[PDB]
Amino acid sequence: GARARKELRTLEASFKGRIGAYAVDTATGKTITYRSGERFPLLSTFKAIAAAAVLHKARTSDPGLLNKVVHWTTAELQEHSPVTGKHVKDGMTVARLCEAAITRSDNTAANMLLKQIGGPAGLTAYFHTLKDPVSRLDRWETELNNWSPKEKRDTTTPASMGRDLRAVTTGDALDARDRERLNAWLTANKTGDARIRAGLPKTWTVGDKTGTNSKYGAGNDIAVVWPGKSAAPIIMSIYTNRGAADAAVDDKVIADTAAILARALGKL
Repeated sequence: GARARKELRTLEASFKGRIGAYAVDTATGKTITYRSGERFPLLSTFKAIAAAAVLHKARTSDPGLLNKVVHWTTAELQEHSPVTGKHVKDGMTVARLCEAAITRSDNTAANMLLKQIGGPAGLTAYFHTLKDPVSRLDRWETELNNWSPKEKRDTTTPASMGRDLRAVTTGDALDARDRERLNAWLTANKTGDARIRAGLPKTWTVGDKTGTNSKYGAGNDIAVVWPGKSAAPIIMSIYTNRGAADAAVDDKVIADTAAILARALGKL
């Protein structure tokens, strides 16, 4: 990964920010890493793992959970609730709340998912079941998004989240039926067109989950990627921020990082 680290160092210099990147080939186990153990905010990337935790719970201890209807009041609605904002009167099933939390990053939906697994503490416990003792969710939406360089709450590392996403999308953390359902939500995501998907060939299958916060231009994207009609998947986990509180989120840097990672793993 020596060439990739130089390319990422140069890319990092070009936007005067910080890039944390992890990629793994699921067939060879080879990894590409750059600041992969540094601390970044989860932001909405946790919603992918919250859906996994819900699927795991429904499969192993709570039959019928995915069909359970959940309601919220209008006062419980969070910023960016494009789906749940339309279903205050009738509610939604837990399965549909998974779809909304992943594909539209719906914040009320994500809080509803946390209510099914013991809250932020319960998601942190699920991280532990994935052998991830690093990632920790401390707050609900939307306070969890409030990150600055010294903040330790609601953080992960590129490698920690990369290993977690690998486990649930390609490994044995989930039942094959639940793995397929999670991947179908990730590949239907509507919020990542300018990040990992933009950096990789359009014919590839990309299932991704973004995270964004305006302060310090924090921008994340994690994905499972099938690099061809018939190819072993790779996992990418990209976290970025800027050096100034008022700087912009830089989607192009995330897309360029994805291309670097795919080339370094010999897939592009």
